[PDB]
Amino acid sequence: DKICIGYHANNSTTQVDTLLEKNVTVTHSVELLENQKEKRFCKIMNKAPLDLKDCTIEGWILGNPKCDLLLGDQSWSYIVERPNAQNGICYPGVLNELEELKAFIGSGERVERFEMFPKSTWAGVDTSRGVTNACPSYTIDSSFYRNLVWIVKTDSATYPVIKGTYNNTGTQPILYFWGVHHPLDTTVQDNLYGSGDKYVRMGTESMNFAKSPEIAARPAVNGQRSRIDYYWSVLRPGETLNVESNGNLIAPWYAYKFVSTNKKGAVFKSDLPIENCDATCQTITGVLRTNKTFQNVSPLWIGECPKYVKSESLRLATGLRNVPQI
Amino acid sequence: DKICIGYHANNSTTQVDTLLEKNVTVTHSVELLENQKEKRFCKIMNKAPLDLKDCTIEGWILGNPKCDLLLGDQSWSYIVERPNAQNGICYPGVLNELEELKAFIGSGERVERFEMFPKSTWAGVDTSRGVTNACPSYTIDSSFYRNLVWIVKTDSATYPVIKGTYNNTGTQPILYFWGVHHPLDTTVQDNLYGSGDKYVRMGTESMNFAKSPEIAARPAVNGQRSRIDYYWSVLRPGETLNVESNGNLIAPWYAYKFVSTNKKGAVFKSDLPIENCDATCQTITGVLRTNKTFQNVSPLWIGECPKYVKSESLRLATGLRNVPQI
Amino acid sequence: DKICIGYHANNSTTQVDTLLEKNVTVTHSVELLENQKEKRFCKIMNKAPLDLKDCTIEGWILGNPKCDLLLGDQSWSYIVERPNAQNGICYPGVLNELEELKAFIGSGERVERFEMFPKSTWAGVDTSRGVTNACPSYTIDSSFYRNLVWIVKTDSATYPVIKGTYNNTGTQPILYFWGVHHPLDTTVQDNLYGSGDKYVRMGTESMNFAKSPEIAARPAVNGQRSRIDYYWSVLRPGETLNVESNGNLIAPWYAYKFVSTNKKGAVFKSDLPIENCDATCQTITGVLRTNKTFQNVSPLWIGECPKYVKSESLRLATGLRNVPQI
Amino acid sequence: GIFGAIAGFIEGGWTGMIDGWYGYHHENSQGSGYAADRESTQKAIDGITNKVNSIINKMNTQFEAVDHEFSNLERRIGNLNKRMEDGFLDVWTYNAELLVLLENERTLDLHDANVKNLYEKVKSQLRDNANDLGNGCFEFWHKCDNECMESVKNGTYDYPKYQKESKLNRQ
Amino acid sequence: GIFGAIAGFIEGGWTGMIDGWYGYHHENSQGSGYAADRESTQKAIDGITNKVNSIINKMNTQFEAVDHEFSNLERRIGNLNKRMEDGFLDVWTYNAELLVLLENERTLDLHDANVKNLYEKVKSQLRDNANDLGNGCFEFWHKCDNECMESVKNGTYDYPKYQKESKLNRQ
Amino acid sequence: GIFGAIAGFIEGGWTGMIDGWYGYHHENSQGSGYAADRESTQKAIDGITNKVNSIINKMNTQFEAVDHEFSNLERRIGNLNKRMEDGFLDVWTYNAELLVLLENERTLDLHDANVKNLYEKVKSQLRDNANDLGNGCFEFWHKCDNECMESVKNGTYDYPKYQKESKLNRQ
Ligand SMILES: *[C@@H]1O[C@H](CO)[C@@H](O[C@@H]2O[C@H](CO)[C@@H](O[C@@H]3O[C@H](CO[C@H]4O[C@H](CO)[C@@H](O)[C@H](O)[C@@H]4O)[C@@H](O)[C@H](O[C@H]4O[C@H](CO)[C@@H](O)[C@H](O)[C@@H]4O)[C@@H]3O)[C@H](O)[C@H]2NC(C)=O)[C@H](O[C@H]2O[C@@H](C)[C@@H](O)[C@@H](O)[C@@H]2O)[C@H]1NC(C)=O
Ligand SMILES: *[C@@H]1O[C@H](CO)[C@@H](O[C@@H]2O[C@H](CO)[C@@H](O[C@@H]3O[C@H](CO[C@H]4O[C@H](CO)[C@@H](O)[C@H](O)[C@@H]4O)[C@@H](O)[C@H](O[C@H]4O[C@H](CO)[C@@H](O)[C@H](O)[C@@H]4O)[C@@H]3O)[C@H](O)[C@H]2NC(C)=O)[C@H](O[C@H]2O[C@@H](C)[C@@H](O)[C@@H](O)[C@@H]2O)[C@H]1NC(C)=O
Ligand SMILES: *[C@@H]1O[C@H](CO)[C@@H](O[C@@H]2O[C@H](CO)[C@@H](O[C@@H]3O[C@H](CO[C@H]4O[C@H](CO)[C@@H](O)[C@H](O)[C@@H]4O)[C@@H](O)[C@H](O[C@H]4O[C@H](CO)[C@@H](O)[C@H](O)[C@@H]4O)[C@@H]3O)[C@H](O)[C@H]2NC(C)=O)[C@H](O[C@H]2O[C@@H](C)[C@@H](O)[C@@H](O)[C@@H]2O)[C@H]1NC(C)=O
Ligand SMILES: *[C@@H]1O[C@H](CO)[C@@H](O)[C@H](O)[C@H]1NC(C)=O
Ligand SMILES: *[C@@H]1O[C@H](CO)[C@@H](O)[C@H](O)[C@H]1NC(C)=O
Ligand SMILES: *[C@@H]1O[C@H](CO)[C@@H](O)[C@H](O)[C@H]1NC(C)=O
Ligand SMILES: *[C@@H]1O[C@H](CO)[C@@H](O)[C@H](O)[C@H]1NC(C)=O
Ligand SMILES: *[C@@H]1O[C@H](CO)[C@@H](O)[C@H](O)[C@H]1NC(C)=O
Ligand SMILES: *[C@@H]1O[C@H](CO)[C@@H](O)[C@H](O)[C@H]1NC(C)=O
Ligand SMILES: *[C@@H]1O[C@H](CO)[C@@H](O)[C@H](O)[C@H]1NC(C)=O
Ligand SMILES: *[C@@H]1O[C@H](CO)[C@@H](O)[C@H](O)[C@H]1NC(C)=O
Ligand SMILES: *[C@@H]1O[C@H](CO)[C@@H](O)[C@H](O)[C@H]1NC(C)=O
Ligand SMILES: *[C@@H]1O[C@H](CO)[C@@H](O)[C@H](O)[C@H]1NC(C)=O
Ligand SMILES: *[C@@H]1O[C@H](CO)[C@@H](O)[C@H](O)[C@H]1NC(C)=O
Ligand SMILES: *[C@@H]1O[C@H](CO)[C@@H](O)[C@H](O)[C@H]1NC(C)=O
Repeated sequence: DKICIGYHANNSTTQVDTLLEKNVTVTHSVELLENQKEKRFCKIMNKAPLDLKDCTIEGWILGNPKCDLLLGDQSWSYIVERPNAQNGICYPGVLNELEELKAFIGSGERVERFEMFPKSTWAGVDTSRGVTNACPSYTIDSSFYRNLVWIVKTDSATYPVIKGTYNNTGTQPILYFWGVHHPLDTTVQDNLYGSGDKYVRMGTESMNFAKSPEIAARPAVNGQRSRIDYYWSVLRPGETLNVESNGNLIAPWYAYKFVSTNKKGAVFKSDLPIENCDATCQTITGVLRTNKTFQNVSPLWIGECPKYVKSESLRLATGLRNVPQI
Repeated sequence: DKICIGYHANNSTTQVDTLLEKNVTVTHSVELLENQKEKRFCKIMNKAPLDLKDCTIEGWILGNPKCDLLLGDQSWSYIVERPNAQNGICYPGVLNELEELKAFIGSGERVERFEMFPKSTWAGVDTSRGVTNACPSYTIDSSFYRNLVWIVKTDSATYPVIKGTYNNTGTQPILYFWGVHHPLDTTVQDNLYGSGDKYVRMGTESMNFAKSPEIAARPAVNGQRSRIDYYWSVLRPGETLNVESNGNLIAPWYAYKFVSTNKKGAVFKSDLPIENCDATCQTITGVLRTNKTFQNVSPLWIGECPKYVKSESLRLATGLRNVPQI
Repeated sequence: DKICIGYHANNSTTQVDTLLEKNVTVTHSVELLENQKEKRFCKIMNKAPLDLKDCTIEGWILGNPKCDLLLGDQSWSYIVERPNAQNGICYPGVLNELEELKAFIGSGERVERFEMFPKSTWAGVDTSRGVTNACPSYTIDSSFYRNLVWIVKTDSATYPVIKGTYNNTGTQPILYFWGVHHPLDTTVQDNLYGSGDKYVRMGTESMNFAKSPEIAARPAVNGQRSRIDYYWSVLRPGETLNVESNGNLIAPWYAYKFVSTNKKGAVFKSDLPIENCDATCQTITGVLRTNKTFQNVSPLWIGECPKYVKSESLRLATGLRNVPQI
Repeated sequence: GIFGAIAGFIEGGWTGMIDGWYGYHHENSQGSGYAADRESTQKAIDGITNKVNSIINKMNTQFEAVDHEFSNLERRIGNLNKRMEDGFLDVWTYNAELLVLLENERTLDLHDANVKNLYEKVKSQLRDNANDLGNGCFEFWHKCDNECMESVKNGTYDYPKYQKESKLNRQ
Repeated sequence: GIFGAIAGFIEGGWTGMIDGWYGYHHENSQGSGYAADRESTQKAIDGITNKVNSIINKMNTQFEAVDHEFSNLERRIGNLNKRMEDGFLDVWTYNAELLVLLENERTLDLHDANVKNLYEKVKSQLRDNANDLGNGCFEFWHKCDNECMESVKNGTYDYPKYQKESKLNRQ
Repeated sequence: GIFGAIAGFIEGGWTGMIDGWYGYHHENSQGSGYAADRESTQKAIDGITNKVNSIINKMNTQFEAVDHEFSNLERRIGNLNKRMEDGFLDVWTYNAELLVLLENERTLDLHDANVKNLYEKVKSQLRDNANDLGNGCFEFWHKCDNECMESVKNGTYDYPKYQKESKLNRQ
């Protein structure tokens, strides 16, 4: 008659590591790290991402004539920008504070396009001719940004002082754009805007802006040796913008009602496909469907995701050392 | 005849958590986290804070006419700024590098106000009329910053080139301010400063400054559609400042001898009361009197404070598991 | 007849600390922290550092006439700058984006000096007289930066529009410099560059630059009350630079083919000697030859170094408690 | 092992005992069988589960890298952001990996101790009424039926009841 | 428990013993009383105190958040500062909370082991001159007066002195 | 000690035993000598070595401070960089120092447990054929020659072989 004391064994070959020993086979264990992803973009909280497709961020909110697909109101859980996207700034020049602009846009979930300054606003000048073959539409060879108006003189006259004003009476901030043209030579300057010192000055309660044309011949880009200095700003609720220029003004035409997001914002630069699907965790390199605590897919994500680490595996022993007999 | 081996028990109901078990009652334990605060500001190393009261940082060091209470020499262990403080920049405009200025001031413990450029310095022009109803004093309707001089032309004349210089022969850096006025129209420009291209140029061994007036009509703030561009700089010991302008100059009048602090600097934005009391640890949300290692009151503080964590409680077991009988 | 069970003891006096006990003598232990250094600079991967000696970074790549020792091609594993180095910017003025320039240079391992714009490039003006006693050579009293050309008018004439262009057809980025002169008075302006509004304008596919002279009398530095605004930029492979000015131009003459480093870059500011020696780990305060995991010498280093901590000692027990008898 | 039971004086585990981590194997006239000790197994399950849940809860925050961009003249703040993000990545990778190695060592020791303590619990009741074979097995000096066996497992074994019978058979 | 003594084969603690963490309860002709083992209690107090002081010393640095402000065109560096400050906050909160849970488990085990070792220390001296009841109590086979008791507590118990008396009474 | 062996019931170490961490000292007609237990010593060496290598591997990343400079108008990002670099410095200094203190405590306990388990391993084979002196020493009730000794050390000691001889001499 006998009684023996002992412990569980099974057919597990799953191993763990300890400070004292590597490759210890244990009867029970749990993997805390997730290495699997769905290589695609899905909806986040049943809200679809915004695919910019062949347009870049600049091309999209500036209203590049080939980005009419995106033109107008948008809502997004996050933004997907394609790496080889061709439609950005078409007429050569610098969009100033570009990185801050991208950070701002990323912090939003919705934009509403409206007309901020109708062409009627600019009294003694021509709004008809602001086109260039540097900025072709799909159907026509020479066009311009949908949100801007390139203003030149009436057929025969001298460029006068033009003025415009917008009072923001709504509850949302307004993202708007404008520009200053810099002709390659004094001839083009005199041709388009006439003669004399020219200025573009804009101001609000919290902002002042003043720029003069800087004339010089720079290397040709998209067939243009001239340049435009693009600018952006945000008109706060209750604030008023005053526009004053006697020439060289790329005027604000359409702007955006901007809805800032409560959550974390994201802009993913990726070639991955956007499919019809839901997700709670969206990584730049794919979707994670897991309850695991750790993840080694990517540190860049939106939604509720596991913690990113460099580890290949994080397996906790729960059972004991597996010593099956014989 | 018997002897038994055993362990301490008592009437403790204090509990701890372990990796293996929650709510374990132990005979002895120590709480390492401090959650209690005195909701007030006290002195730090027997040095009192500076209450800006109804004035903001800008209003204080610019010398806003309603901040005369603060005007002159100050010493502080830290700075308290009230959230609803009304007296800032009275005449509309931007104080440039505002955030860097705030960071600099915060790193100080004392300022000494002195006259850097007496009005005698500006030879052929009028220092009498630099007032505005945008900047009212308490007793009078139209005044100006105590540290600046708004310079306009003598009653009938043309604005000449004015010059001023200050050699810093002391052992302390000097915080000083100046400005450039931007009239809303050419009329006000011609009225105040006369006609012709105007400039404000300033320079030291390590600094160059050059600005021209930018004339345009911006939205009315404090009854003004004009603007001033405020600037600040620090004149190092041994350095000399040269002032040169033919108009639109808001000139430096009074400046500050600046004493940088050895310790950590702080600017608290709070409504909490400053009382007659001492403290070794001052949090933005109150005073901590504790020897505990951890604290969950606030990450923002000055003096010797416990480490901030998000935890509600950090209690270490010192005694053993409490198992009282029966 | 007896058998006893027991444990090792020896003559070790080496001690460790534990959570429960300090100064525990153990039979065997390992020190993980390295506190020893060779106070000198050695080669890293058999590549020697660059000693700037009596020249600063500015003096070196601007081509200060007293830095001819450094002039030309350089390769380096890292850069050593001496604290009291006297040869920097000789003609007073600000090198703009100095900190970004230093960060960029640090990320390189090699520069190749070539002539970017020969003096022949500037047609109707004089390249002969660009010298100053503010910038003495070793052998002559009045010289100028080897990489720049101070351009003034021909003996009797008016300063015309000069133009230059460089197409970067190579596979490497090009670091180049230029400047804008700011005379102390209108007399010097008219003397050197003649009369009329002057400009310096430069542009590439990705860069625009425009500056006008700002005339004012600033404190004398190296016998000069005038100033030069120095600038730098990087011409990417495939990009073209266009130079256009009607005066006040300090023109780019020589530039650098820039090789960016794969590894981590370093600029050490130190008085330590560079000797003939190799190292795998180079600290700003010396060389570390060790296989130890931790180090308390310095957080600033290049090559493969141990982790920096504040600890005096990190000794792990390996053996057991040493209890020798009697 | 630290407590010397698992892979110790008890050389191996029982594949035959599938209902618990720790337990018994008995032999008597009614045959032989495996039985898990329900109390010690459940105590271990609750503890280990608490440990796992506690580790998961402490790891329940995330450091978030950003997609923010930096221009050519923002190399410094750009590199500042990179070193920071890599910095916390290295810290948390360290925290996770070290914690797993440490806890795995301690978890296995926990099981070892539980087996040892269960053995001690039985040894204590049986006293000299049984023979300790050194391999975790006890040979009774008396007939131990199913209820006698069960009394050992649940701690109510009656030593005086079987004393003289064991006494006679032992000596 | 890991060492099986506290809330183990010694089911509960003694509220009657107020002068130490570990100790004894004796019974003889002069009556009964509690007495703390001074050596083991003091060793534990020094160790636990050293642990607390060590934890406090390692936590003796502070990460300092700043009141610095950022403009509308400084969203990136502003958010960089926030993520950093929150980053170290999460690290230290983790460090503190995990350390407390780990050390509490280990502290309690320490006490458990000390009780077990004290028991073993007494069992070793007494040998067969006493009867082990299994609950941490020993019944002497001989008369053990106050000095006999004290000799057990301080480790100088004389086994041969009481051997034959115990021998006679036992068998 | 936690397992009560090192500086415990075995009061001190043996300077005479130089070939291992744990082992034996025997006495018989052929004289006396020290011998290391090769199995337990090697198991400990492998474990401790694994621990050291594991700690070294987890510490195998470095946070890199930079020599980057900041102007007078970059006080904020300058101070941001400093607090970050000091931040990770404090974290890693904490990580290293705490880990060393924790592991040292645990390493010493490991050795303590190994000595205890080795003692238990011998006690188990010898049974009543030897007398336990309480100091880690066993006095045989029978003549134990060199091969008898070696059988104890390597676990093959034959209890029935020496039983009656021990039986006679004991009683
Ligand atoms: C740990 O494990 C033991 C072993 O299984 C268990 O003890 C047994 O418990 C069962 C049920 O409680 C007992 O069965 C009853 O026994 C009584 C006693 O009569 C006999 O007593 C002894 C037993 O050795 C014999 O020598 C006598 O000659 C008798 O045969 C018996 O009267 C009764 O029969 C009537 O009662 C029933 C209600 O219980 C009724 O429904 C039925 O119709 C009958 O009219 C049962 O046959 C069994 O005898 C126990 N064995 C021993 C050796 O004592 C433990 O369960 C108890 O243990 C006590 C100490 C407590 O802890 C309680 O939890 C249980 O009552 C078990 N304990 C635990 C905690 O799991
Ligand atoms: C651990 O606890 C034990 C028990 O209390 C303690 O041993 C006792 O110590 C006291 C004081 O040292 C002893 O009292 C003296 O005893 C001597 C011996 O005479 C008797 O011896 C035995 C005792 O069993 C009897 O059989 C004899 O018939 C005698 O009665 C006695 O001469 C003496 O009286 C004179 O000496 C005094 C100076 O000590 C003097 O002041 C006085 O006026 C008298 O002229 C004392 O009465 C007591 O006998 C001890 N008990 C036993 C059983 O031995 C341990 O203290 C000692 O232990 C030794 C081993 C060392 O460790 C020392 O620390 C102590 O001296 C105690 N040890 C520890 C470490 O705490
Ligand atoms: C643990 O340590 C023990 C003690 O040293 C060791 O056991 C001894 O092993 C050696 C070599 O294997 C034995 O030596 C041979 O013994 C045989 C048996 O004859 C005698 O048997 C008993 C011993 O007590 C006596 O009572 C008899 O009267 C005999 O004298 C003997 O025939 C032989 O001589 C011939 O064989 C040689 C080949 O081995 C040959 O080369 C030679 O020329 C001779 O013709 C040896 O003299 C010794 O007897 C053992 N001692 C005892 C008490 O048994 C263990 O080594 C073995 O243990 C077994 C259990 C396994 O684990 C194997 O590893 C070993 O074979 C040692 N074990 C370990 C694991 O280290
Ligand atoms: C263990 O046995 C089961 C039998 O149901 C089966 O899953 C397989 O044969 C084994 N599993 C593993 C993971 O080895
Ligand atoms: C041991 O460790 C490594 C890591 O997986 C590998 O070489 C091997 O598959 C592991 N298992 C065994 C049984 O060797
Ligand atoms: C630079 O040279 C390349 C050589 O093929 C030429 O294609 C390119 O047009 C040139 N760039 C300019 C701006 O002329
Ligand atoms: C995670 O999911 C798996 C599979 O559904 C499940 O077995 C496990 O219990 C889950 N873990 C938790 C903590 O809920
Ligand atoms: C324990 O008893 C004391 C009696 O002096 C008293 O503080 C109270 O009744 C109890 N304290 C706690 C904390 O339970
Ligand atoms: C158990 O844990 C939580 C945390 O305080 C709470 O519900 C309760 O008060 C604790 N104590 C008891 C005895 O449940
Ligand atoms: C904007 O409209 C509101 C409407 O009440 C008015 O009060 C405010 O004065 C307007 N702003 C300007 C600058 O006219
Ligand atoms: C902290 O203060 C309390 C109350 O004064 C005191 O009991 C405790 O011992 C102190 N802790 C230390 C480490 O001094
Ligand atoms: C130990 O003894 C050796 C003898 O060879 C010698 O190194 C010295 O006397 C002692 N070493 C130390 C470190 O104490
Ligand atoms: C004990 O600790 C400190 C640290 O080194 C020192 O005072 C002393 O040298 C150490 N050793 C001894 C034996 O006191
Ligand atoms: C400032 O005063 C000192 C006094 O010795 C003098 O040496 C220095 O030249 C002065 N600076 C200027 C710019 O005149
Ligand atoms: C480090 O170097 C020392 C001296 O050469 C050597 O004893 C030690 O084993 C080395 N450590 C490792 C991990 O190789």
